[PDB]
Amino acid sequence: MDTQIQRAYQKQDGVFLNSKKLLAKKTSAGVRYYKNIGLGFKTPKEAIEGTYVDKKCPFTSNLSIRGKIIKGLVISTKMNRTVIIRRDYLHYVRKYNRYEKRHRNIPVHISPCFSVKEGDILVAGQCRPISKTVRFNALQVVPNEIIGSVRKQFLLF
Amino acid sequence: FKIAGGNDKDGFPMKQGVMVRGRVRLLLSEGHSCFTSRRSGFRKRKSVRGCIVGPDMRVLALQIVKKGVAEIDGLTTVTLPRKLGPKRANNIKKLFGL
Amino acid sequence: ARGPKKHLKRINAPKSWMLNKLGGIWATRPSQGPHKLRESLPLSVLLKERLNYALNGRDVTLILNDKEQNVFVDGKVRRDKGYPTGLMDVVRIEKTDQSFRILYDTKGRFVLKSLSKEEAKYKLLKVTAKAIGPNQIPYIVTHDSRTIRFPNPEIKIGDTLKYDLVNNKIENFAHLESGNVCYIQQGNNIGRVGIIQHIEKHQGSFDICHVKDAKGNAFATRLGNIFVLGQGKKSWIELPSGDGVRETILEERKRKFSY
Amino acid sequence: GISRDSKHKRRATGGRMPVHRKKRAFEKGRPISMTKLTTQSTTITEKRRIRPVRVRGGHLKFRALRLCEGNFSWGSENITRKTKILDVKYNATNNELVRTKTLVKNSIVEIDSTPFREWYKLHYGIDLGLKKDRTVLGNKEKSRHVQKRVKRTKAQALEKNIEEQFVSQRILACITSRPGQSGRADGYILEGKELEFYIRKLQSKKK
RNA sequence: GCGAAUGGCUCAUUAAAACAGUUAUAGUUUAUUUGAUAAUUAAAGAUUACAUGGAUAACCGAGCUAAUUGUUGGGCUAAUACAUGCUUAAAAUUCCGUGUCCUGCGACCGGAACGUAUUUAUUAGAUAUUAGACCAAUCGCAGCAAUGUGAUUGAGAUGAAUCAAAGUAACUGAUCGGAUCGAGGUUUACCUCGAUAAAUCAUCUAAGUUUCUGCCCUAUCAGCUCUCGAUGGUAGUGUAUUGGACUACCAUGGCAGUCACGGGUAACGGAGAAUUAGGGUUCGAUUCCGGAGAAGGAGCCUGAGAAACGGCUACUACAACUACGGUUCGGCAG
Ligand SMILES: [Mg+2]
Ligand SMILES: [Mg+2]
Ligand SMILES: [Mg+2]
Ligand SMILES: [Mg+2]
Ligand SMILES: [Mg+2]
Ligand SMILES: [Mg+2]
Ligand SMILES: [Mg+2]
Ligand SMILES: [Mg+2]
Ligand SMILES: [Mg+2]
Ligand SMILES: [Mg+2]
Ligand SMILES: [Mg+2]
Ligand SMILES: [Mg+2]
Ligand SMILES: [Mg+2]
Ligand SMILES: [Mg+2]
Ligand SMILES: [Mg+2]
Repeated sequence: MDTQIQRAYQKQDGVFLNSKKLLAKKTSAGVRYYKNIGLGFKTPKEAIEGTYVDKKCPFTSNLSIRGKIIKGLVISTKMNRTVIIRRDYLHYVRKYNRYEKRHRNIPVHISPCFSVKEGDILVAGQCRPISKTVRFNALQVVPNEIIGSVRKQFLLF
Repeated sequence: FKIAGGNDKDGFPMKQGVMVRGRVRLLLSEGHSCFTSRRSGFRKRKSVRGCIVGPDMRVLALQIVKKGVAEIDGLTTVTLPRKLGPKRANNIKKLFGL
Repeated sequence: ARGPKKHLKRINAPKSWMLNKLGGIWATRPSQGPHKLRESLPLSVLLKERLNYALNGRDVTLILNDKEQNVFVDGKVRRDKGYPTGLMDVVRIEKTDQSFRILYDTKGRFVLKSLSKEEAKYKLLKVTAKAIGPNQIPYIVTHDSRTIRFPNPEIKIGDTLKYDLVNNKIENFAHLESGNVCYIQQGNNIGRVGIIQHIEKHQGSFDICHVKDAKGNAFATRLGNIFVLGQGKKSWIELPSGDGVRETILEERKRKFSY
Repeated sequence: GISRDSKHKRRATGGRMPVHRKKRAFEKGRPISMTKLTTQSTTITEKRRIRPVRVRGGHLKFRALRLCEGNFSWGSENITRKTKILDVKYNATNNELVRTKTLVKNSIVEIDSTPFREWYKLHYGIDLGLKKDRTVLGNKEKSRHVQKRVKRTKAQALEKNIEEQFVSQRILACITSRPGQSGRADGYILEGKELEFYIRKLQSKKK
């Protein structure tokens, strides 16, 4: 009644079981879409016993992950199940023979399963284009503490 | 007679359908008259003479349906020996019986 | 771009063809076939510049168009100026009963190996993919773009088969595993032949492999570039330029002019 | 040339974005194809109309413009018969699509219980017509009629909502097919989770 | 019937855009090629398959205009054009008949459906990483039952699938399942090697779109994008497919001194070019590659393929003919 309607006008799964399950009145009916992107990645416990209907998830959908895999710090928590990760790298300068600092910002999609927080390191995978920016989904989240400015924070992670 | 076709004082033919006593300009696609192909979609803004007959018409062709008692030389005097006899197996027999 | 390319430039045509730089401006562009553009040798190249049976361009035009049929590729007739003869193929010159192996040098140039009516029978096939299709049936596919029906089941995807062309029959295969012999179809290391050491898969999208050989050199290349020339040390075909092993520019000198 | 190139946009940082390429043909964008219903031929004679469009590869893609009959499946039972759709209600996407009884892939509609009624009857011995005459079996109970029982006893507890539906003649179901893409209109019969829910949208919608 | 969407010229546009080096396509289309695959022609209809049907160029003949690879109009016959179409496997599976026997929706009997593809719904595909045990019930292997037995044969592919292959239900029927063509043989019953049409899977070829990283001056450019998309979520459209690419509803984000946004560039980017102790400085219109364009700009036919442009439509500015009615296969950055 909550996870289902909640504003939006319906939220099923990829494997349209449900209502039909009432046919198997004895074993386990409460099926949800289960998956495992593999690639050396554990599938979130929370992902399984959730009521969430996120088609853009890498464990609850026919969303693949291929090639490019990222690790970066998180900037913002706003946006619906989407986050911006900031990567901090050095650039070399041919002439002066030294480096300068630089940061690329990245649009990342977050399946409800893992719980966000601002200023923590995150691991993204290469998933098909989900929107103008998005092209990365979160696969493994590590909580971390930064006392204040996320901008000030710059780590060659 | 049957009004077979039209030609203007400027070589402009008629187009059954375009019912307008005058010349209109259209884009022709294959399947049209007064329009030749050459690479599908040769669509062309060709101008043609209406379907309605007018004094502006120079030449009108006619098709003789039922001739009367009268006799015209150029018409009844003819006996054309159409040259091409049947060539498809079925068309052949259709003419000789079999 | 306008549509699909359709020509090829002297300058741009692969160094594997040992081509004439001054030559002209173009070069017979391989026809879409069994082997990829870069990995192939169009007949015109094969006879004119290679064998030298042909010469001028029209020379070919005769040979492949002449109602006699002078060229055979894997037991079949071919009449296309640029049929892409690829790796591990067998080409027969009718009018002389010549039989050749389409194999790369040790320096990476397409070489023509002369075979005896014996090897001319079998051809080595590498396994592309393996899956079951229509009405419960198993299918295997070879680099040579061969599609196989009901193949022996003990065959993993990255295998190498021996093919009896005469009977379009298979016999003695051999997967790639620690301890075999191999030929590398392309790479900074092509034309080499050694013993597989071990295959470290990295799944992230690209597995690698190591190798040893005669002078026990250490070789490194991606799996896709490994072709199993044989099982357990014994190679299956005669190799060009002696054994599939290249020399230091230093070893070449000492062998030739003995420095 | 209604294109869909992402060039006429503004990169992340909303700054306008350059162009050197005229609209290129592979960015094709075909004219939308609203899809209505003939469950009201009050004007509309030609029941269903589908026009085929020449697509890329060289294939054809049939486009549904006007319809009246689609195919639907009862999840639970695994039955599927072609039926006449009735009126469209609640389109979610927008209420205007309902106002024009347009057919979106996921538009919830009504159907004729006839085929399902006909079937539920033959396989269980239960017509579903007004409750009282409930069952209709055979005179003798020795032979194969012993199965309509076995099935009927399968506590065919078809939700109190599924039951009411039949008798009313109307049946709730959502669609699962792009009319503008394949020309057809196929849907599943509404049940449990969504049924209860979509109905609510309807109860509260009118009240 | 194919080709004409290769090439050839040019750089005006164009500073994360294009490009390059990289990566993805589990988000897609690809005529021609190479390998393979098809026992069932759907219903109603209709019915010849030793094989069907109708029409038209070329041609014959009449004609128009001052005019062009303009075209009217009458008569004649062929196709791989067009149009229409014949083709018995068994078993299995599913369902039906108040059919026998028996109770297992079990067995025998009889009837019906049954290729492929299309469109949905659903069942199962046993992440062969992952050992086993006891009582009950079902299940399947012997099975009249008794009592058992056994849990085994199994598992194509990937890092991973709502993959491959498959069962049931029905939908469309505009998917396919050859009414075609040679030559060489040979006392028969025919035989041998080919052409070509065309479906699906591969394959080759190429193309879309895509990950990451990198560009010259400049703040006498500091806040930018957001009335309609600016950032994300929802549902749909639409496409070859992904996507705010477009619609609707909802949230308010997205970028920035680690220089956003804006402006200049006699700026198309590379490969490279000139001088060079080392480090640098300055160029790259210009044979390779990729991009863009064809007078400016938009629109489109056709096709496997282009917004093509040595194809078409309209506008702006033009070029050629005119009997001033009208016409042009009018675009040399070949
Ligand atoms: Mg510090
Ligand atoms: Mg022609
Ligand atoms: Mg060719
Ligand atoms: Mg991969
Ligand atoms: Mg096709
Ligand atoms: Mg970029
Ligand atoms: Mg005629
Ligand atoms: Mg039977
Ligand atoms: Mg003969
Ligand atoms: Mg969507
Ligand atoms: Mg600028
Ligand atoms: Mg420059
Ligand atoms: Mg160029
Ligand atoms: Mg490119
Ligand atoms: Mg000139």
